Amino acid sequence: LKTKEEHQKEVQYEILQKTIPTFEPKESILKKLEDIKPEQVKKQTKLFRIFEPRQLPVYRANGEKELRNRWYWKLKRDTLPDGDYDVREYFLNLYDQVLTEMPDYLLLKDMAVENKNSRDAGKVVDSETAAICDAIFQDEETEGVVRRFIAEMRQRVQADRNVVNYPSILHPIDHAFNEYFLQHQLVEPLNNDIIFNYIPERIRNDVNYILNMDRNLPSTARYIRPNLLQDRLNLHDNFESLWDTITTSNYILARSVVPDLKELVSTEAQIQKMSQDLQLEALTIQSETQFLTGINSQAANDCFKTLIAAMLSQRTMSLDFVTTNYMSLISGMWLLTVVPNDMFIRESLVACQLAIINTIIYPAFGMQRMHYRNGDPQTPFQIAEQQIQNFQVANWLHFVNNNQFRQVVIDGVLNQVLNDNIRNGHVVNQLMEALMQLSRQQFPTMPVDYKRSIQRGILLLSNRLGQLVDLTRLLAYNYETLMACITMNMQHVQTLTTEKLQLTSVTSLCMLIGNATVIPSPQTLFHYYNVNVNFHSNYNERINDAVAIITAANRLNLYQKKMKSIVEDFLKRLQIFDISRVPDDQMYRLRDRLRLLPVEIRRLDIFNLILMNMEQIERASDKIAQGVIIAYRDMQLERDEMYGYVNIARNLDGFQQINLEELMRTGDYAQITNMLLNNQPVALVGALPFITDSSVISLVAKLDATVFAQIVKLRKVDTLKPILYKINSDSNDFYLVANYDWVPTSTTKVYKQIPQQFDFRASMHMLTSNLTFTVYSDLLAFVSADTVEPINAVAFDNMRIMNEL
Amino acid sequence: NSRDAGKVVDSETAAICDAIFQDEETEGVVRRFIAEMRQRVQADRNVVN
Amino acid sequence: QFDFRASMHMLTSNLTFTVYSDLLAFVSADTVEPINAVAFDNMRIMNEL
Repeated sequence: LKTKEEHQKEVQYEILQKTIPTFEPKESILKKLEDIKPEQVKKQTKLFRIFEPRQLPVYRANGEKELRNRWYWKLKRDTLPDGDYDVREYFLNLYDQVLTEMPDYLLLKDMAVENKNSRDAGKVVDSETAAICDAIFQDEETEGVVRRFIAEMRQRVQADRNVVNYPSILHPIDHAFNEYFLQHQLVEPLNNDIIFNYIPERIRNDVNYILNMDRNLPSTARYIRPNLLQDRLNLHDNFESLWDTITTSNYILARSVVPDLKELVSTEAQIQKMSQDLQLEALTIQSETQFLTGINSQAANDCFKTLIAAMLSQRTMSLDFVTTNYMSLISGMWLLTVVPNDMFIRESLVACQLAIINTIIYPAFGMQRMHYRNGDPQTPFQIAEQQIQNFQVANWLHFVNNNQFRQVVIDGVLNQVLNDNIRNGHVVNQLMEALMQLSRQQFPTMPVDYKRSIQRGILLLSNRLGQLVDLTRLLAYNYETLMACITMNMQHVQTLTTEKLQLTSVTSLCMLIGNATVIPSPQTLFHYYNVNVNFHSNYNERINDAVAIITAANRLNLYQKKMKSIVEDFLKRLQIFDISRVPDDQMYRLRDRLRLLPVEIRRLDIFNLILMNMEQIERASDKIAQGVIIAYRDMQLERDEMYGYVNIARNLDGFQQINLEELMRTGDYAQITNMLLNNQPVALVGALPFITDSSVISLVAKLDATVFAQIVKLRKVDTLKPILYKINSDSNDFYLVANYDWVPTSTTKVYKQIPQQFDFRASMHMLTSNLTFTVYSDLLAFVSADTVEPINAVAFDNMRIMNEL
Repeated sequence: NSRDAGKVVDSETAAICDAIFQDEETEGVVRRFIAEMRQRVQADRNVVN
Repeated sequence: QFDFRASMHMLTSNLTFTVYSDLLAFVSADTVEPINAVAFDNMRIMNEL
């Protein structure tokens, strides 16, 4: 029947597991935490430039080409898209690019090309900075006050005060961009008082671990501080499936750190003695050879690691036992008096507390069997704490009812700490007195054969007093000295899946321990710290990057952008989750809580520096124009200095504006067809391309007004391309404008701008940075740590742990 | 064809949304109504519309 | 007739369930040692010699 009950059991446990985002090989997560690199230091090799100077031909008032050319600020890489939604999506891809290009520290001495025109030794700050300077000197059009200056300009390096300034030639948009990487550094000075503070206070004030600093740090040593603040997304109150991963992933790491026991009692001498005191053959017992199956040397090290690592990461822990086997139930009395009661799941704490009372305690004192109802607020150790009439047993039942974790805030973080009576090991001196008097009780109805074997199974634990006080002084010290290096917050809720603890193998710990104390090694204790800081600083550097995109997509008015794709990329870079098992209920709570957080200070001043200049980069591009204006009347072409005769628009004043972005979303073409079927003046607003046709006969034939009929025939607006007349001297058929008596006119014109000229006095400035840094990555490679000899290891009081020697 | 990338509830519902949008005789009031057709997800109480 | 703006409806339901077909696969029961098996009166059954 067991193949039918188990394949029905294992098909319901699979439905729950497909909503938990942990990995199905459990021990695979340990590689995924120990490989998280802290950060990347980024030194910029070259300056950040958007604009560049160029030469463009300049024409006269009438169409004659002039010899002297002028320097304009036309930008490089003018690959701007088409349409106002595709333009505002391009600037998000610029802001997402600058955040990875942004340096933490920017030195300036290693980026300096010499100025080949200076009288003395002159140096400029980039290769492009020297490239503009030699183009201005040899060109004769510049004033002599500019030509004498670029030879007389000179840097000032000071190696004593560790500063240096260098000249530059930059656009004002790049000047505001390069200053922000240069004024707001990330590096902070480092000395021996910071490494002595980066170590935790509970290990620095410990007696066993001696900590000395044996390396000299220079005066110019900098470091980057880890961002360790608590979780602004409270992932433990309503995310009942996303917290089970973080609790599992912090439990597998803490099993690889806690040391394994050494020098145990020999397992062939204990079982051969334990089988003599119980006398299992003479009883009426079905499981004769099954009482002593779990006593092992490989299963005592498991319940020492399971009991600590499910206590450092607040992981629930069920019980697995057989209520027939009373020896695995007496060793369940020690588990409850030490491990706090809120750790176990309630249905497995009640099922263990009921089996202890209804088999061992209440048959001893001669009371009735405890009728217990499962829908009760009182655990069975709280009901029999009053109905029992002893004092040794009614005082042990009062401690096990009232041991939990007492929350306290040490050095910034909250951590669940045990009470003072368990860390002292003194409680087992009370459990010995509650278990010795229960061994003298006559079991007034039990058969004499079964009573005499449950009185000698008790005296196998009451006679082990000196080496069981010496256990819980060590079990509460390994947890206490590993809790010091916990950077994340130690919150406590009930998880969904539980790590099963077997009470058969807790029996293998209480009577196989010896007088050999083990403490965590200082190289182990400094590695469990550096994994926890590298994961907690990575958890706060993805929240700040997922908020700064979700917010910046909402300021730019980007509809049809799936915000769920950003949360899946936030959960992916947190290297312990997978995405294919997260429920869709908790992906819309994670988007609800990520919008309410404020954006980080250094990721906001970059976005405010783009949104202020988003219209200056869009208008300065070629191959794009910000709308066409139809007039349906004659208007003369104004003359320009870089296009000759041109139809440009300086403002959309007086004319009714129709947004071509909104006209594409809705599809309502009832107005713009009615404006075009009649002859009514209108102004289309958008980001359109254009064709630049210099033909004079293309103006007499009036080819400008014929391109708008495609809007009426077919409902698409993407195929709009107005013409832009550029009548120069180089355009043939120019003799009509010169010789004949007529002014050039066009029905429509186009909205466009003229690029900013090159002024020398506003394009140069001096950039001031430092001379030499040294950025160190890890800090606990300077502290050289050694432990004391393990025999002389002392607890929080100076009496030593494991004092049976 | 919506203002933002929404989700209608059936494949037959989206088939008679595209059949009226791509006609040449559908008036602009109905063609403006299909663009304003998206879903609303609430995560406090787990309901969608 | 078919009018588009008056024939739509805003259908609603939950986001996520997780249904379970067998409930007694979650609990796991065992029995107290059969010498100490207790009848409706609190003395045991089969106690005599």
